[PDB]
Formats: sequence, structure tokens, C-alpha cells
Amino acid sequence: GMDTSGKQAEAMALLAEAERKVKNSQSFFSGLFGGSSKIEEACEIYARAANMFKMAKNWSAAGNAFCQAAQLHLQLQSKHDAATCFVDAGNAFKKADPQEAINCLMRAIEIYTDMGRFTIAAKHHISIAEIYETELVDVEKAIAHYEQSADYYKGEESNSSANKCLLKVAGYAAQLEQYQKAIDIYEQVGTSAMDSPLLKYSAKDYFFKAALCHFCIDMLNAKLAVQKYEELFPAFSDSRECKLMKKLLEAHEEQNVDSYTESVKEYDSISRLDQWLTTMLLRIKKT
Amino acid sequence: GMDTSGKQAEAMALLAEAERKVKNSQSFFSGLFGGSSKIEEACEIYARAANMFKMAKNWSAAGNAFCQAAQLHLQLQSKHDAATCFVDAGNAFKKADPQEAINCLMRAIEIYTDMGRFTIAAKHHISIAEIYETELVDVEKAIAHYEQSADYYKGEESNSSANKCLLKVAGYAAQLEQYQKAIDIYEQVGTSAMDSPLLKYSAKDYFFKAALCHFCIDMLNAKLAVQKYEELFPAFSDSRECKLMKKLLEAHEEQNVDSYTESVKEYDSISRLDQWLTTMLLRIKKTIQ
Amino acid sequence: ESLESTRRMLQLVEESKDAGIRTLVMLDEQGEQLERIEEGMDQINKDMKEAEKNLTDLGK
Amino acid sequence: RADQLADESLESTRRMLQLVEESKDAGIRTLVMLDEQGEQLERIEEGMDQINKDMKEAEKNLTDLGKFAG
Amino acid sequence: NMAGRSMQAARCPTDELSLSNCAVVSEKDYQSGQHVIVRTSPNHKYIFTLRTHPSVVPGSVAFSLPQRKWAGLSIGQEIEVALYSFDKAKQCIGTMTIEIDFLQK
Amino acid sequence: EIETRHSEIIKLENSIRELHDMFMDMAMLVESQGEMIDRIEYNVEHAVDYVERAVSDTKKAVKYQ
Amino acid sequence: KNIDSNPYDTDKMAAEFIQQFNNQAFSVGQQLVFSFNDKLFGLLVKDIEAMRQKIEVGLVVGNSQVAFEKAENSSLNLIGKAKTRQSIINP
Repeated sequence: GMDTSGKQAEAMALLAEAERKVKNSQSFFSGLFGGSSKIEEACEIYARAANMFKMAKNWSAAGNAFCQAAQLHLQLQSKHDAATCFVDAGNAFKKADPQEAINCLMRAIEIYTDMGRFTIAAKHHISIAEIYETELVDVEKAIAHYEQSADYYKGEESNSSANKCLLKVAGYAAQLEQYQKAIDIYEQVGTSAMDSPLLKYSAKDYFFKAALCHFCIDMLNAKLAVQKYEELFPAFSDSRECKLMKKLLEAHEEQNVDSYTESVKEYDSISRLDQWLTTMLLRIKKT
Repeated sequence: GMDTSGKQAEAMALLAEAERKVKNSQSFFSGLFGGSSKIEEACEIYARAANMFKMAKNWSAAGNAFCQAAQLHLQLQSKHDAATCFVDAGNAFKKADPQEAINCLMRAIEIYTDMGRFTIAAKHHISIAEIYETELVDVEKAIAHYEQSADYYKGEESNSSANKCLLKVAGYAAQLEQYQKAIDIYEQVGTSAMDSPLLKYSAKDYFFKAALCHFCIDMLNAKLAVQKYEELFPAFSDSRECKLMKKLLEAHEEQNVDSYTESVKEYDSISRLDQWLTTMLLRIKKTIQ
Repeated sequence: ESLESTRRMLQLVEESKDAGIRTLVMLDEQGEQLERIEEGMDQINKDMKEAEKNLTDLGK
Repeated sequence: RADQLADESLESTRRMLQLVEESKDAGIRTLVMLDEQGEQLERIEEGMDQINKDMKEAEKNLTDLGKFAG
Repeated sequence: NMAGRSMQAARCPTDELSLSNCAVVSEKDYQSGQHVIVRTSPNHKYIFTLRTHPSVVPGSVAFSLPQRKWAGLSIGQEIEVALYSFDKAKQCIGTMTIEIDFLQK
Repeated sequence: EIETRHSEIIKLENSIRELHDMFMDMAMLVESQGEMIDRIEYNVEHAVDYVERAVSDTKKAVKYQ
Repeated sequence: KNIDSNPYDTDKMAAEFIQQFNNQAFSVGQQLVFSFNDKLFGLLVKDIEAMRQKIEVGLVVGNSQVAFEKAENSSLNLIGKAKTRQSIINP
């Protein structure tokens, strides 16, 4: 505890004799030119001082030590170790100040894409997208990161991860009222899920959400779209979702607020709704 | 996009570099005789060019470079690396040209089974069958591949995978091929689950399928097999499927198509179809006279 | 009383279904992942066996 | 009309009890199954990390020894 | 025009044009009275008589709701339009029967 | 008859509730397993890359000799 | 789409009209949209009288008085004094 704060003090001292190691780089390696292993052990003490900082809960100091160790170690050699150190620095910076974590993670992304390891790069892309979402407010950069990660995943036939990423992207775009992309993604994912016997039970929800998105833009073509969904999948009308949508669309033909109000209240009386659906219905049904 | 065009430009540059490198290596082997490092580094250049080329989103030449690098590598008595590169090239060609992908995948399968790995060979056989049937319209070669994969799985007591492969083979055969093999496979798999840990209540459906197949053959075989199963598996006595089958049998006995139609409609109303039972039931109804 | 009991039954059944569907999706993801990890493991095993044996033979 | 009421009600009790028992054995069986792969994958955790440490230290020491010889 | 061109479906700008049963097109694209065949697919062609309107943007053709629900059209959907010429000796309507009912209940 | 139906409804209520608990436990255990398999994937891939470059460097060093 | 059966007070409307349109030109037959209690109404000038000589075009001023009559066959329920019904017998 407190004595571990004293030992984090002597760990700043450890970084200080690492500074003496770079002073060796300045003057003494002229006679110790073969001491590349000396630089290696300097990097090791760098990393371990960073670990003592981390245990000491000094996130800024631990991240600084990690970044310095990565920079010293990335002497055009042992690149993967530098990437590990950079991602460790990014994880340390996740809490407290995460901004520079973004830059270090981007550098690691470049290193990995240079190596070709696309699963790690894409999961790091998801990480930066989610830290943007939870910490910052920008969504467009998150959307681009999600698209890039889904592209990498789909490159190696990793279909499910790309499907979930595209589902999130379509949800966000619908929140951002760009319905063409949302309907495209939802139709794609639904028609893919219905393909195999493991996911055919999900298709109903995707089709319902795509139907709502299409209905948002053009009332008239909504009937044709729902008919197309029904004929394509004979087992869709039975689902309560299709019946409810039919009730809402037929009620909209006549200007009766009640009809759909009690329709939605009755539907909610069997189960609670989420923010997305409630907000979408409130926005759309206003007119 | 700049990324693409740059990636293709440097890929062409690297391919030319690798070609001149291999030619200069042929020259140097006699000129200096440096061993084989030249060829190995040329193969490394080829692999880096091919991976950044598939990364450029262009596939066919990527797989071609993979195949060339694997060929030159196997030229130096290295097998497993060349076979892995073969597999990667086949995966790349999957979306470019089915024929070359199939060829490279068969090469990988033969060389692996020569090594002594069956499960990888069976997995590649299943992938070959999947690609063959999904886009190319044909079954018999797919049936053979599935049978081979199941055989290799059973060779290492992989009961579940072989069971699934044999069930799929029997289903396809019943769809198109004759029924005796379907009868045998379905009955064997169903009776091989009487003591399943989780699937104690599974074999029922299989037997029903068998029954249908038997009924597809003749009425007498249908009833005799139905009884045989009735004694063999007591629980099937109280299955809804048993009553449905008995009702259909007695209705078809008297030649009242209306009874059969109403029975099948009532079953569909209770339970949704599967798109495989409906075809067989339609074929049965076709022969009511 | 039976009416409200059946209301409860409906609610519980549909809730269990909805959550289980995602349970199955998760299990499918697990299965999907495991084959890739297996392939990587086998590749490293082969590479290590061949490399170490070649180095030992060269040592002679 | 009570005849069909009794018939459907007997059918309902039989099916509901049976179906509940099937769901129940299914679930209990599967839950008991899960723990096994739990600890199995734990033990691969440990075996793998031991492999990693050993091979890393071996390789670094061997590179140092090779530098010493050269 | 003669061969047919791609067009974007638009909503009718005025009630009168909706009641005219004519496709509303820009004077820059067509003239009023012109008979055009609207192709939504190889098997779906629909004949409309054109009526130009200044409010219609060039490259788009406006249709009323009954026309949209008859031809299965969507506002903003792409359609292919080629001018059509009648055989007046054969395509002039002598007698035609109309089913009529109150539009609004 | 009706008393038997009351017994049936009581039993069904009990079974449904305990089914709910079991399912929740299933979900918790499964998500834990997913997390930790993910960490193992990461470590295995890192080991693969490190050891491949290790063998490459060692063979190049032997070639230098 | 916004039709309702709620009562609309004509006297308050008249004050709002004077408040909104005071010192503005109005002509018989003119059509306009009026915002009243956050409700949009279509208004048609039917008759104009000078401050009782009849005029064709007039200026609305603060002391101008308003009398309302609902449109033919309209369901509007007008109350208050600023008014001036259908026969229960067929015409």
C-alpha cells in the first residue's frame, strides 16, 4: 500500500537508471557498442517500472512508461513486442485519459495490418469505436470503424461478427435517419439468418424492423413491402409483429389516433418496449 | 481509393521484383552457389506480395501468387508450409474460380492424408462438398465427399460428426437416390441413440422418417416395419407421429383422398411443415388411384 | 385466478424463449471460434515439431 | 358440452406435465455438463501459459548464448 | 424518349393533375398529351398520357396516388419511359365499361 | 377434476419459476466462458506469431554460421 | 388530419384576430391560415363593412368588430356572441 507507493517512488528511480541507460546510449556505448542486450534490459526495467506503476494505480505514469518502453524497443526490431507495449499503454490510458490511447491503438492497427493479422486489428477497431461511443459523442467515426472491422471479418468468412457489427451500424444509422442503408442491412441479415436452421427463429425481428424502417419513408409502398415479406416467408404473418404492423398501417388509412394508440398500448401490455422502438414509433406516428 | 491503387501498384512492382529475383537466383546458383537462401527470400517476397494483393481486395492474382510461392517452396522439399499456402490459395479462389480452388484443396487433402492427419482431410472434404453443392448443381460427388468425411471421422471415433454426415447423406439420397440406403442409415442412426445422454427422446423422429421411406416403397413394408418399430421402441407407441401415420395408412387403405387431405391439413394446422415431409406426402398422394 | 396465472405463464414462457434464442446464438459463436483456434494450434504444433527436429539433426 | 371440456383438459394436463418434465431433465442434464468443459478449459489456460513462459525464456537465453559464442 | 429513358418517380404537384389521370412531366422532358410506356420491369409496362407542369423537375415524372397503387409505383423509384404511339385505326375506344363507386365511404 | 387442475397449476407455476432460475444461470456461465475463450484466443495467436518469427530468426542465424 | 370536436371560442379568436391582423388589409374572398391556440384554421373573408356603409376592401383596426358564421355544412361548433342552425327537416 503506502510502502508500495514508496516502491513506486524507487520505480521512478528505476526509470531514472533507465535514463542512465540512455545516457550510456549517449556516451558509453562507444565502448559498449555490443551492449544491444544492455538496451534490451533497459527496456525490461522500463516495462517493469511501468508494471509497478500500474499496480500502484498511477495510470498516467504507467501509460507514460509503457509508451516510452515501446518507443525505445521499436528499434526497427521486435515489432510485435512494441505493438504489445502500445496496446498495453492504450489499455492503461483507457481509464483516466483515453485520447492518446486512440493514437497508440491506431499505430498498433497499422503494425498489425502491415503484418496482416486482421482479427486483432478489427477487435481493436471495435474497441476504439466503443470507447468513442461510451466516452465521446462522435458516431460517424464509430460507424466507419465498425464498417472497416466488419469488412475485415467478412474477408475471412467470419460472418457472425460482421453480421452483429452491421446490425449495430444499421441501428445507429436508423437513429441517424438514413433509412436506405438500414433497410439494406436488415434485409441482408434477415435473409441470411433464415438460410440456416440455427437462426431461422430470429428472422421475424429483423423483418419487422426492416418493415418499420421502410414504412417510415413511404406509406404506400409499405404494404407492398410487407406483402413481399409475407410471400417470401409464409411463416411471417402468423407472428404477432406482422399482424400489429398490418393493424397500424390499415388504421393509418383513417385519421384515428385511438386505433394505433390502443394497439401499441395492448402490445406493450404483453411485454415492455425499448428506447429505440418507442422513440421510432413516437417520431413516425406523429404524422 | 488511394489505398487500393497504391496497393496494386506496389504489388505489380513486387511481382516484377520477385520475378527478377528468381531469375537472378537461377543465375547466382551457378555463379556463386549461395545455397537456397535466394529462393527462400523470393518466396517470402511472393507471400508478402500475395497477402497485400488479397488485402487490396483483388483475389485471383493473390491466390495465383500463393500457388506459385507454394510450388517453389515445395520445390525445396518443404511440404506442410506449401500445403498451408495451398489451402489459403484455395480459400482465396473460393470467390474467384471454383475449379482452381477445388484443385488446390484436393492437393492439400491428398498431401495431408499422406502426412497422417484425417480430421483436417475430412474438414477439407466437407468444405469441398459444400462449395460443390452450394453453387454447382450436383449431388453424387457431394455424397461421396460426405461419405469420405464420415469414414475418416469414424476412423477416429468422432461419432457426432460422422453421424451428422451420414444423416445428411441419407437425406439427400432419399430426396434423389433410392431408399434402401436411406432406410439403413436412418434406422441405424436412430437406434444408435436409444441411450443418448441428452437425446434419449430424439430417435423417434428418425424412425418416423424411416417409416415414411418404407411407406414410400409399399403399404405392406410400411405396416410391417411400423409394427417392428412398435415392438422395438415402446415409446413410439404413444408418439403423435405414430397416430398420424396410422391414420394416413388406414385412410389410404380405403382410397378416400379426402380423408388423407384433411388429416395432413390438420397435422399442418397443429404443427408447421418442414418442406421435406410435404414433398414426400405429395408424392404419396400422387399414387392414390 | 387461473386467468392471471395463465397471463403469468405466457409472460414467463415468452421471456425464456427470447433470452434462450440469444443463448443459442452465443453458443454458436463459441463453436464457430473453436475450429479456428484448433487450426492454429495444429499449425503451431507441426511447425514446432519440424523446426526443432531439423535443428537437432543439423546439430549433429 | 362438458365432455369435450374434460377431454381437452385431460389432454392439457398430460401434455403440460410431460412437456415440463422433458424441459426439466434437458436443462438439468445440460447444466451439469457445462462445468466439465469449464475446468477443462481452465486447465488448458494453465498448460498453455506454462508453454508460453518456458519457450519465451528458452529462446531469449538461447539468443543471448548465440551472441556470446559469436 | 423514343427508345426510353430512366426516370425518377415523383408525387403529383397539384390536385387537378391528380384528377387528370395523366402523368405529370417537365416540359423540358416531354409535352402534354404524349403517351408514354412506363417500364418498371420486363413484364410490367403501363401506358400514361403526359401533362407537363412547370413545377416538375426535369428527369422525373409525377404520379398520383391511384396511379401509384395501380402501377405498383414508389416515389423516388427508377422507371424507364419511352414515348408510345397509338394505332388510332385500331386503338380508338368505341365502347368501354366502367365500374364506379363512391371513392370515400 | 377442478382440484386436480389446481394441483396442476401449482406444479406448473413452480416448474416455470425454477426453469427461469436455471436459464439465468446458464446464461451467466456461458458468457463467462465466452470471455475467457476470447482471452485464450488472443494469447494463442500471439504465441503463434512469436514462435514463427523465432524459428525464422534461429534458422537465419544458423545460415549465417 | 387535425380535425377534432373540441369547442373553439369565437370571442377569444376575435381578439386574437384583431391582435394578429390589426392594421392589415383584408378583401372579400381572401384566404388565409390563422394560428389560434396552437391550431391552424383556414379563414375566408366573406363580407367586409366599413367603420353601416358596405365596402369591398377594408382595413382591420383595433376597434373593428368580428361576427362569425361557420361554413356551409361545417361541423364547427361556434359559441359566444360574435356570431351571425341547420334545419332538421330535409330541404
